[PDB]
Amino acid sequence: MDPFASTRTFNLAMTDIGEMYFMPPLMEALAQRAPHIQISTLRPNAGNLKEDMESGAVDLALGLLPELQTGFFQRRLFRHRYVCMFRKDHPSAKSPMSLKQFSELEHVGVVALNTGHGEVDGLLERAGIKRRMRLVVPHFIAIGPILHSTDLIATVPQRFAVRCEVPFGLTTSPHPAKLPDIAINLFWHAKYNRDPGNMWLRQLFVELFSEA
Amino acid sequence: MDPFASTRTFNLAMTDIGEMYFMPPLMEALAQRAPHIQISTLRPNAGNLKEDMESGAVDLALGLLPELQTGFFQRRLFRHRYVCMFRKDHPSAKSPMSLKQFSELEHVGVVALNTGHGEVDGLLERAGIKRRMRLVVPHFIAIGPILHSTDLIATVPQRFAVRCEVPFGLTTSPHPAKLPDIAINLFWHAKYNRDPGNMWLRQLFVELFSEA
Repeated sequence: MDPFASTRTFNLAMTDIGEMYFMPPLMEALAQRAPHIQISTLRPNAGNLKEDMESGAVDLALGLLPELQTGFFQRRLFRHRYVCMFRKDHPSAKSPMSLKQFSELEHVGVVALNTGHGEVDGLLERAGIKRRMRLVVPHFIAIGPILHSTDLIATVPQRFAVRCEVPFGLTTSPHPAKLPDIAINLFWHAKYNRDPGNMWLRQLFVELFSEA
Repeated sequence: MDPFASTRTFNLAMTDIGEMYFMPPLMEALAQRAPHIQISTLRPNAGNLKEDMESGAVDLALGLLPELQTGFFQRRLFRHRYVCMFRKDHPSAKSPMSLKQFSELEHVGVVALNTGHGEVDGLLERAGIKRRMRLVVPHFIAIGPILHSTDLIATVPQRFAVRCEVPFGLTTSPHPAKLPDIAINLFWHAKYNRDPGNMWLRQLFVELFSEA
């Protein structure tokens, strides 16, 4: 039972935000504790996630994922809030940003289609908040770069924000609208509940990322 | 149109790499030249781009895009060389990297399905090059943060690399294997060659982005 030995390949399912948050420190720990195992990832959208996890082709899934209900074990890692993001020298955006200012400024939206993060557009729209979306993008990769050279502002998850704040010189403010908490859970299928390798790996996840 | 007064939505097609490189400077320009139009973007490997572009649902596409052939126009904007990338304080990694060292080190791979960045997997593999892949990922979002935290190296488009260097503490090296250059093209359908709106934006792409 000494990890350094293993030469296994784990398949991990996560969103783009996930990958960017989870992966850098997972790779650190793997380098000193199990430097011979191989990780590959993939978007939950891409497949029958359910079917893939059942037939063992996907060892673990990170994220929000409501569909994963019966036959899946679940473990809570952290809750995070939607947060308002803009560059650090933004000439007008205040912290805490007010609900009025949040209407007047120009935004970049992220569609985040079929994720938890796509709830956002609709909840705002329904609170009566029409944002001037000068830019709409399908995913998050660009927000750092865009916000950095522009006066736009984005609605973003707090753990994404904290990744982007030093690299791109941005700041955060609590979100002036009422948005739900997004809860990042870890999922495995019942069959791999007592698989030594699986347990080990998820134990690692909970150690690095569990806020308890 | 009156670019300033215009109110039009442009639908644009690009890879996550494209978004990252094109979007910031583009927004910075629309701010001054056309502050009331809305850009929306999407990926090429979704919907039916050929049919959508012909339809009018998609106004322009950027990237390699071989399938777009008749009825579609193009214009080369630039060719980027692939390059080698790793964190500034890396122990082994040296610039210029030896082909031998490139194999001794561990990599993170981007699969990047149906982009010109898919040929890499095989190009290198068919050139008789073996590389130890500790991590494999569907796209680029996490590439910068991963290299920052670890000792992995990556095979990446030079332009991605310059956008990454300073935020994530990274340096590059001419790639020590024979890889080709990769052409990024501005595309559009024949129905919209003479469209005043489409023309104007295309011309703005040519202005901001063309190596010539």
